[PDB]
Amino acid sequence: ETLRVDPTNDRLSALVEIYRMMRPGEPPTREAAESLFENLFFSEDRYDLS
Amino acid sequence: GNRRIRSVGEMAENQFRVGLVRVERAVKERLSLGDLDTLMPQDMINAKPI
Amino acid sequence: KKRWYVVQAFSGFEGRVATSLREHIKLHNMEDLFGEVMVPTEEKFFPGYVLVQMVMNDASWHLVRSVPRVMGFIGGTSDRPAPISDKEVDAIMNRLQQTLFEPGEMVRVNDGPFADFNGVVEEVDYEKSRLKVSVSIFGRATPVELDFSQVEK
DNA sequence: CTCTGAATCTCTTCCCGCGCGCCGTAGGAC
DNA sequence: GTCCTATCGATCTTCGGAAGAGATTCAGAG
Repeated sequence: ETLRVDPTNDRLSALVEIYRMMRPGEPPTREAAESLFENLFFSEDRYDLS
Repeated sequence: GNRRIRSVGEMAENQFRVGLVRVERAVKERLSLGDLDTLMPQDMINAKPI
Repeated sequence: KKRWYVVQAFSGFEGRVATSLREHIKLHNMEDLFGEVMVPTEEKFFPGYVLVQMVMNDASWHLVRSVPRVMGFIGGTSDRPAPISDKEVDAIMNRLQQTLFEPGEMVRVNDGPFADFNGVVEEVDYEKSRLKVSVSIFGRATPVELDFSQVEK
């Protein structure tokens, strides 16, 4: 059902949608959407389970 | 079983971490732009944020 | 062709904005993407934004916003900041290249021990490039003479 | 092709007195 | 040191409110 609701296609599409909804007014870029995604939940500066 | 107790030695630690994060934010740039030769570690940091 | 682009910058830090861009261009070695970043100044009309000679690449779009004290450019849309104009550059390069003490007038001293005081002109020391303004000392309007650069009009 | 449904968004509301206590612009240039 | 100009003009403001109602967008179809 989520697949039926998904308007995105692939990893590039995933980064584009994530970047647009995360930062309205900010243009997506392949080198930059990673800089957003990794910092979201994988980068120590902004994620740490105690 | 889902709520845990933070005490002084943890909240103070978090605040100290915040201070150090601000200090790092400044001094990373200072070291990138600094000449790194005449600089001494006292020059790198200033106590005021912490 | 590197069309100029206008960038918002921390007022009072505008010099550090231009320098912090100047370092970052070479460090990111995008020297082939930037001309110079103009901060015109007279003896700085608008404590505010900067002009950068630049091209429009997404790497350069993020590069300028990766310099400290830089929100970004001023343009129609954030996706594409716009240059200024053909003639606007020339006009700015043109300007970047291109009050008498009346008797009875009330002024303040600009410097010295009497700076920022309520004084009244008493006479005219014109040809000496000087001034003479009454002051309130000892309870009197004593005659005190000052330099020309002590005016506060 | 846009008309009445819902569906999702923003804006607004939340008793009353008393009494302490403290805390209250910032950075850098001449 | 005093006296000046200015606001994260390279962040991330707090997720532990309900609710109640309008306003604003979107369906199934005439």
